[PDB]
Amino acid sequence: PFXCTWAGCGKRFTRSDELQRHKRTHXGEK
Ligand SMILES: [Zn+2]
Repeated sequence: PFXCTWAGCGKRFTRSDELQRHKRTHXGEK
């Protein structure tokens, strides 16, 4: 799976593109 390895985070998604959806809350430019 694809896991969000963000500081203070750690969520796992079966789609790199829900992963990149979630990564939304951390990211602005990306
Ligand atoms: Zn995250």
